[PDB]
Amino acid sequence: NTQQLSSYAIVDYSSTMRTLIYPLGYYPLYVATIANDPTYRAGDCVLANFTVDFDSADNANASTNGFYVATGAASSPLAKYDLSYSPLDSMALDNELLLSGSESALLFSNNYKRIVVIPTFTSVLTDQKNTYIMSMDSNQEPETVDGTDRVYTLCLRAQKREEGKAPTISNAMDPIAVEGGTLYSMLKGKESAAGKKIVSYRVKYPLTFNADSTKIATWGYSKISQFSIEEA
Ligand SMILES: [Cl-]
Repeated sequence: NTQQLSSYAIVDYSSTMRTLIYPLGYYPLYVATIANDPTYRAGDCVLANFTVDFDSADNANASTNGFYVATGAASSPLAKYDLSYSPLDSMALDNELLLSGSESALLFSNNYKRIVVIPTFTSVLTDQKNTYIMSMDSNQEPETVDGTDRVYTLCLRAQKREEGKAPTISNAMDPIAVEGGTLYSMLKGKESAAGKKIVSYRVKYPLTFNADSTKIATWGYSKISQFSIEEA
């Protein structure tokens, strides 16, 4: 009868100050346990697991309420980063790490926008901690990528902050949240002026170093991610 989903989501207030979760690809949800949990605050991103009972008395007026009542739980909030408009060169950062993936999506809520990005690593140690820099060149002209026109490129780089310990974890993922509000406003302005209804972007990341690890030699790229810039 009921089916569980897991989706990244933003915690936020509705227009009447109810705490809801706004999952990527789903409707807004009221989860009473999350709304009363001091681990969270509006603007946080989480991985939520939830179930909606479409036949409940609480969901009889969901259309007028503007949310579904759901049960579930969520992860700890994702680490938060700014989106930097200071592009970097190929020189390696201190304690820089190579990545093996960086899929992402722009999430929307009532009051916030966040890019959720999932940097992946060939290997990490248990309890390793990283910090990140998401940057881009605001003067860049978008380009055609694999048949998609006007694709913008963001860059994700990582630095090791804590070494961690054995055992080694392969193909480790470290979901993070990046501020998306000013990126959205800027790309909406550029792409609406170009007569477009969407924005297309990808995330590049370091794939290999040069021989002495002083520079990035090659880069990897995420799949293209898109979001609408049409509003009500
Ligand atoms: Cl967690």
